[PDB]
Amino acid sequence: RTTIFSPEGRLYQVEYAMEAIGHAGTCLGILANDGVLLAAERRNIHKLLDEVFFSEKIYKLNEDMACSVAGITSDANVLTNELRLIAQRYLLQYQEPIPCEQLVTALCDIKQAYTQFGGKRPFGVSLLYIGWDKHYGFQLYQSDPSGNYGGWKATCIGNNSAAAVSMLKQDYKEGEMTLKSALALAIKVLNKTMDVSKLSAEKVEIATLTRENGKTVIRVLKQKEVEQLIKKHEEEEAKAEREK
Amino acid sequence: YDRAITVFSPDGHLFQVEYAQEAVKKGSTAVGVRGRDIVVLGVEKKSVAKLQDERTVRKICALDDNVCMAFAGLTADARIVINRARVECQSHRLTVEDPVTVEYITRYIASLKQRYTQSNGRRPFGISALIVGFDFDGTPRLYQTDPSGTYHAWKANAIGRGAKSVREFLEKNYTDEAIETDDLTIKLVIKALLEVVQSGGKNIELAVMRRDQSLKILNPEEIEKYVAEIEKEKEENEKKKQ
Amino acid sequence: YDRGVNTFSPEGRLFQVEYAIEAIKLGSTAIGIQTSEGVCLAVEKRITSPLMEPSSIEKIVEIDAHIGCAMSGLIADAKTLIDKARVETQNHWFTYNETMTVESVTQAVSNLALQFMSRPFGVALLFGGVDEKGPQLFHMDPSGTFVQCDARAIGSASEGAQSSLQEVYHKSMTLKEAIKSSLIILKQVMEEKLNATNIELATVQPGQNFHMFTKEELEEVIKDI
Amino acid sequence: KRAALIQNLRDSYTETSSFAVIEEWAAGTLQEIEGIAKAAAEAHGVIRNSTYGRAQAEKSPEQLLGVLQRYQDLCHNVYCQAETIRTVIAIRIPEHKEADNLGVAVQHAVLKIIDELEIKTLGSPIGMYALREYLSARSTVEDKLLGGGSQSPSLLLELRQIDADFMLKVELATTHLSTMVRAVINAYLLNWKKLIQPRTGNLSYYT
Amino acid sequence: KRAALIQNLRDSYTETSSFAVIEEWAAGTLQEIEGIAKAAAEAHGVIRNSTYGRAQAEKSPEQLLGVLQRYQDLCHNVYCQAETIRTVIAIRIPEHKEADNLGVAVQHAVLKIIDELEIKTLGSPIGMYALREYLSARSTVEDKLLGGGSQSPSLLLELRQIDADFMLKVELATTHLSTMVRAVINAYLLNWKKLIQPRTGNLSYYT
Amino acid sequence: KRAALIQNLRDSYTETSSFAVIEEWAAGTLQEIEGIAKAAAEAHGVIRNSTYGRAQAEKSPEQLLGVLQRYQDLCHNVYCQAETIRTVIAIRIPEHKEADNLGVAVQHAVLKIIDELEIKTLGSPIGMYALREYLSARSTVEDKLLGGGSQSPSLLLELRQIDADFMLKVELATTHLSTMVRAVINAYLLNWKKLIQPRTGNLSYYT
Amino acid sequence: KRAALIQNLRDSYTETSSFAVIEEWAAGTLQEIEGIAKAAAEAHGVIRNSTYGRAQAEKSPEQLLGVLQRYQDLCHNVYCQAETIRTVIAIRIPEHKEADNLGVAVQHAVLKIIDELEIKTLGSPIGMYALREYLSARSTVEDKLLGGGSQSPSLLLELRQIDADFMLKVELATTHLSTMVRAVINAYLLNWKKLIQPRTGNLSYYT
Amino acid sequence: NQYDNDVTVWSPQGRIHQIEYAMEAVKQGSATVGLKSKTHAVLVALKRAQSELAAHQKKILHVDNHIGISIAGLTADARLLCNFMRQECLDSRFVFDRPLPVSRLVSLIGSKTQIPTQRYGRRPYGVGLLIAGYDDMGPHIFQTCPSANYFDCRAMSIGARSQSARTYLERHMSEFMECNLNELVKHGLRALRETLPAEQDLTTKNVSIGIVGKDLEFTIYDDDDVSPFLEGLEERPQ
Amino acid sequence: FSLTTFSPSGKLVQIEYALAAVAGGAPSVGIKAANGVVLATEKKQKSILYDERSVHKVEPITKHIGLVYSGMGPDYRVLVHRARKLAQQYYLVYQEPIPTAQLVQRVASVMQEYTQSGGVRPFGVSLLICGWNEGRPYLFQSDPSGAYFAWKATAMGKNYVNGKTFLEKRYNEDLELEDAIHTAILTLKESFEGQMTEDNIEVGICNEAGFRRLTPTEVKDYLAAIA
Repeated sequence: RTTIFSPEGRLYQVEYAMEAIGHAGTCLGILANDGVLLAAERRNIHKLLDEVFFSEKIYKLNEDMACSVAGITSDANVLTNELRLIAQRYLLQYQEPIPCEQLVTALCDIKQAYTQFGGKRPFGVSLLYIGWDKHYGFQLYQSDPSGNYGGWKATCIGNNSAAAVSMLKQDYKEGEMTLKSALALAIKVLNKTMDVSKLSAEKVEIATLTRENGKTVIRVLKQKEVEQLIKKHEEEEAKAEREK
Repeated sequence: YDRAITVFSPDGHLFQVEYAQEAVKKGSTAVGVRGRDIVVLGVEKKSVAKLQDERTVRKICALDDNVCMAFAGLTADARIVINRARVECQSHRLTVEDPVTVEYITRYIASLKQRYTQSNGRRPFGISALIVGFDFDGTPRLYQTDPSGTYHAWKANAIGRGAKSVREFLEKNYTDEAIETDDLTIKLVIKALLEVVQSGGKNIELAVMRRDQSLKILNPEEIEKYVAEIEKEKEENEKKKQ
Repeated sequence: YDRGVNTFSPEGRLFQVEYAIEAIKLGSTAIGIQTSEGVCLAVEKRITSPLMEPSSIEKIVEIDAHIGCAMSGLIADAKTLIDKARVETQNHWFTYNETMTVESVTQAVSNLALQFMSRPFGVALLFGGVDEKGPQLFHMDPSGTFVQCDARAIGSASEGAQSSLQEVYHKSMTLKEAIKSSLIILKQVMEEKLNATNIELATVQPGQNFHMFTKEELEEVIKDI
Repeated sequence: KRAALIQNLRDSYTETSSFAVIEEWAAGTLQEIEGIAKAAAEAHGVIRNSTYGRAQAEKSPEQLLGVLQRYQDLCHNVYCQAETIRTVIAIRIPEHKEADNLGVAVQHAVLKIIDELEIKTLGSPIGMYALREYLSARSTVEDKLLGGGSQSPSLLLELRQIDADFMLKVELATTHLSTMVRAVINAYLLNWKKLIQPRTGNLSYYT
Repeated sequence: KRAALIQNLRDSYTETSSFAVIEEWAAGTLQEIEGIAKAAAEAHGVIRNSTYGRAQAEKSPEQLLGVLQRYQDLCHNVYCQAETIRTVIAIRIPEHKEADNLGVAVQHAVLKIIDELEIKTLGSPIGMYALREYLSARSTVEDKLLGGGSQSPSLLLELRQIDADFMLKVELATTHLSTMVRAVINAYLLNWKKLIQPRTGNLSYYT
Repeated sequence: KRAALIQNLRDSYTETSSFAVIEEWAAGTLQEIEGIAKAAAEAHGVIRNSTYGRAQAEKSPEQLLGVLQRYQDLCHNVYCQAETIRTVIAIRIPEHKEADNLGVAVQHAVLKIIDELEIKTLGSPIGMYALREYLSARSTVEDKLLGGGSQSPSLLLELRQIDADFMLKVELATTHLSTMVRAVINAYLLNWKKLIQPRTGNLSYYT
Repeated sequence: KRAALIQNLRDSYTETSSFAVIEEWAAGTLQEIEGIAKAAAEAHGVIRNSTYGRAQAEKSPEQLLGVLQRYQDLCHNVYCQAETIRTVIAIRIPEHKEADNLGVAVQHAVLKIIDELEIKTLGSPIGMYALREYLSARSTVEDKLLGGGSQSPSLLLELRQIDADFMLKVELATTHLSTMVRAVINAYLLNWKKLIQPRTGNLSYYT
Repeated sequence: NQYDNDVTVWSPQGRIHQIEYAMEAVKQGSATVGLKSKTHAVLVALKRAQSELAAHQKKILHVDNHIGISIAGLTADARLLCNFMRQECLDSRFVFDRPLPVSRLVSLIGSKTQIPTQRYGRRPYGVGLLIAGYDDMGPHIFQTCPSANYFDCRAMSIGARSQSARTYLERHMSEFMECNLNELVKHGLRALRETLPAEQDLTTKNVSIGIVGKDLEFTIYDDDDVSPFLEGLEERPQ
Repeated sequence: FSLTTFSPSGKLVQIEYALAAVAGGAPSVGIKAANGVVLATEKKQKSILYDERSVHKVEPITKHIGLVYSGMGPDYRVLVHRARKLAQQYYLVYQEPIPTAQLVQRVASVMQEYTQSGGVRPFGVSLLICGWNEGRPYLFQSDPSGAYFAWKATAMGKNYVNGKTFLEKRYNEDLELEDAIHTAILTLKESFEGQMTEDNIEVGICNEAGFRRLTPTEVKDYLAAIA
């Protein structure tokens, strides 16, 4: 149980909830100067699945924020409603959008209380948050099931996160990262990590966050808009095989 | 009578209270030194990861204008304790217009931690806190709080991985001589943090408070100067004079 | 039978309540002595580092201007019960406009031990004060059992200290002599050099309030040892 | 590659190889068992209906050696046939884990039943090397009777009973081995689905 | 220093050393195991078509000794190869603790399966030193047939069946040993990640 | 006084003694074991390519005696070295209690390894008292082979196989002993500071 | 009456009767244990650096019988001293109950160490009755060497090996015994208070 | 054996062992005696000290001007039940302006203590009481038990070594009715003395007496007010 | 055993065992044509005494939403009531009929309420929720975990794998509501251990006109391999 320490000062339910995320789909984020994006993989791959929704794993929380999740999905549907309530409570209280760190603190204060108060299970969900505010600009955060958030410039959660992290360490070009550069890196990291090869456009989900005339924008790239990103990858690594 | 419940043992112990201190013996080292008009604490850094914004890894956290705080242990319990102390720092100016003193809020935090060792269905806060600050009469203060709800006052202390080795350092070194000026009160903390550090200087973060100033976190342009001065004063004395 | 306070042994015993008693011997030792001139309290502090300010180790405290307490055991239990005693002594003043007796403070503080909070209090207390009935010394136990005592020792070396008090005590003593006897007993149950920071000492006389001794007054009795 | 090695193993010993043994057991092995049993009875009757003299120590009847060698062959064939099933099951015991071991218990149960069939029955009442036992125990008395010769009459009957009790032992060990084989057949044919794929992941409540 | 010693030992016995053994076992050790069974079966079928007289006690047959020496060499090499893996796994068992002992359970489980290989099959049915037991059993009969010899037929047949039974023992032990090598391979290849780093430093929820 | 005896005990044998044992184990003992394995494998290769007759029953090989004597001296020294560590740990097992026994478990667990290093690993395959066994087993054969000597040839080859199997036994025992010594080194270097002070008072929440 | 019997039995065996044993063990018994190992090493070095013939089989050494007799006299006194502590603890086991048995556990824990010492480690590697075990073996070898005088050389070497392995055995047993005595000293001195008065009933929470 | 760790569990023989074990906690307290004439009711106790240099534990308690108790068992249960009785008597004087009968108090005590015997999460009251009172029906002596049962008694002793006092009282019941107060107190003291060893005897320090009657509120005599009642006891040999 | 407990692998075991109770219930088919959605299931009785016109595995929630299940009927009757209440709450606030996706969300919330406390077991049912909103058909699949999936066709219960491969090989778009019923009955005929009668199954369809449970006459019509 979660209200019990180990002799070595450990909390093993909090570690098992964190081990319950590698079973979930891979989701990464990439920060840039022009914007910030997310990239999830759709393990819901089947000939009879419909895909009615706008997006299955990218959830919009505010006019200036979205999130992606990995882990237990019921827990995600709980936390995504709580996030949307926190944002609107801040708006009602101040009539200004909530910054992209107060929301993460507010959700992590909920996640911390489940590791501490008797008969309830820690949320087996990690999250990534992308958003804009008038204090620090474009941001990217990463929550854990223990109630620990951290700011990042590029991170990955879920299956094969430790490999995408090593790739981003070896290909991120801080200070010179546009949004086309970030998507070109995403299509690479998400192809050198997926078990199913060739990276079908049906098997991914991408969202970009940008600004236009003092308004925030959160779009979702369509199928044909991602086919181009894929086609401009095998060409790129076919040229890195020409020089034999 | 054994582990897994806060009941008792035949010896008269509560092992779930010791196993929480064992979590405070697992975080990063955090020291604190009390002077006359300067008070300095420093905390080891958390091994940055080449793609992380360190604006959010704040180990040192102010509670009011006169009081400050540094913690070791679980990172998330710290945030709740610090917010619940920040609230009381203002509720205390509501209940009586006077500001708060260091012992008041240390006592409050210790009572909050004590409250979580009383019931099952509640887990103790797995942190300690070095709570340094000022007062009216300008009396510098330093306290240390453990998960069990115990608080003392110290001239200098340490918490985390390596506190058992920094306590010997400050035993051998802390006198009235090393608190002559502010620059000697800071060099002591630098040398103490060196005893567990990466032999660097970029893995250090120090803050200070004066009777006049508010909290002032240092930049590496001064940490490097202090560390170079300390490396020079040790190349001359320990080596070139013995 | 050992774990849980709602479980009787076949012989009708509550082992958790006894293990709460055993938590007192893990605390340093304290001594209280009656005298018709007043009461004394004398304790060891057990400083673990020269860096800690020993004045932040509250092992003797004021409950009121006519009652002082000395404790041994868990710090948290002591904080709780000392706050209880302080609050009760002033509710009594508010209602009746008089000073609560030491017997009634002890009676009211022992009633919390009669509440299974889910755990017995791991702390014993000595209450020294002056009442209409003169100087009085009482002793409270985790079982909520309280009794008047002429001299009592609690804590780690309570057995040897009690086995000495039974010889050096008589019902004719003075306060300066009992203070000397207490520190002589305290000298013999310490592997540390007795000094004016390793101990506290307090007294409560009839015509004088609670008074914790100072370094000067302490050294001026350590010298005659 | 590592998975290549695991694949080379799991392709050499497949479910078809383990079922080919069960078919042969249910068809021919049991009838061979019963044939050896009736042969052992046919022989035991002869010794029960006979008088022995000093001449019978000068020669061993090949009628008994034939049944003992048939039981020898049967034991060898069944041992190899069962080690094939063991090898099929044991190259599929998956990653060690605290939990999700509802099919691992099935594998251990069937492996325990097969281990029983091997050790508790084949000797690897009487087991595989009964022929060595018979020839040693008889070669003792054949020397004690010839030299010179021993006048002990009970020894001459003890020779006869050495000849008889081994046929009886065969008749009982075959009867027991039939039961063991019939039990392994049911165990396999009921539990074979979780001997191959013991673990089955349900990731429906993950995203 | 002490960490110097632990590093000098853990750099002398690596996962590479324990995987070289595994791939050698998957490639060639098994092939030699089946070859020894081929030879043993052929020899058993040869001696089974024979009629032992007194001349076969005057001289030992060479084929049997060759097969048994081959089996002995195999068991020796496999013992040493298994002890290499034991050393690798055993110099990495971590600090003793009351919790986080899952990878330690994996380590002990694989060490139990190494014991099952070098305690029950190598004899460190039959194992390494069968070539001594065979010659002992042969000499005890040969001295009894040769000199004032003996005149028992069961004694000659016991000689013949000793020669047959030892080859059968070799044949069965080879099967039983293949079945265990093939299982050690699977266990290693499925659990090597936890046999080397059984505890993962996970202090993300600490400062 | 009674606490003076405790200190006179713990002053005689300290942690530095055990570390001194561990260092020489890691340095010279694990190089001297491989030397004996080498000298035994060479002798096995010698006798394996030999052909024995009556001349070899009239004399023992002077090489095997030296190899076995080396192994015996090594076993003796390792036994005494292990019992020094056993003493260092056993004179520090603290007051018996039903709680705070997490380091007492470390003590009792390293003692398991130290006793495993002796029980079936020094004989205090083969162990310390091996040379007497060799000489007895060989004398039992030379007596029959010399005399009107015995005429069995399988006995004449059993002589050779005796002289070979003991070198093989030494070769295996050396490997197993090296494994166990490395295991003890790792266990000690990981667990020593709770082997010395298994209990620490925590009276910080008491006055 | 009955309490008279209990007290007349307990005053005869007091805590002083055990502390005196502990004192003598810490003082002189360990030095005697060291001196026996010294002399056994001397005699072992003597036997190694010598060659044997027929003349050794005609009389035994005066050097080894002394060492063995001294070890015997040691073990007798150690047994008779351990039984005093055993009695002191055993006549103070309190009346049986289902609770309040934390000192009874200490009693039964130290009696287990005393049981590991006296009944087993003294043999009441080798024990007190080792001199007869030496003489019987050496007589078995002597009667074969003297007779027809056996011309086997391995027998004459086995004589020399019997004369050395027993000195080795005493040398090892003395080390092990010193370890166990040093363990028992600590076990008594850290627990003698609950070994005497295991139950205390100053029950203050009853009126 | 294994139907013992809870009070809500029956055994196959139809018994609750936690209640039987709570009854064993009365045998751990010092001995008390209770007895009544037709005019007065008496409780005599034997007090016990923890350390020799301390005061003796108080054994008899005032509940109202016509009821009083003597306790054997756990102190805390006694302190809770006494505070229950006191408020139940004040509640009766407030409403009716009459003293509460003793039968109607012990019935309430039983109704109160019956709950921990049946619901889990609460401990049975490990205290026995002897209750002496006087109402419109004369004097009364009531025993109360950890089993939530209670008895009306001519006399009774409870606590350690109380069978001796009970055996004494059982053969002098025929005298207590027409006894005056001095003789009744002396019978109580002798029954109490029968619980001691032959070494010890009664003393001012270790004897408390409680008396209630028609023209006498419940008074307690502790240290020097007892010496009138001790004067008269024959110095028993053994 | 416990539900507020993770395994070291990171799995919730009682949820996995509640899905095993769904995997052993009667089969249920679901197909989403272009102009409708079909729901079909096996309603077979243990005797001729059971009156089949008294209980229904196909139930309406509104005029335009309907249900089937696989598993436990007692658990089904709770979620039917809850869904019928939630639809009416939505109507009471907005005066618009609830969309088919919001009901699935709010019902998976109810299924998730029973996964987080101790002293409660999850539901032993999965649902298939058909609808017709905004000129488009919908079909979802709610699970005991609190998770839902939008399908074009699927099958739950006994033999839910072969019954799904049959749909993968025998289903496409450019269908209509009558070509899909034949396919659903053919997908149920795989597991039917006996003659399929009008009373052994139960069918419900949704379209522009709304949800309707077909009658035994309409079932017997298409049971002849007709349409």
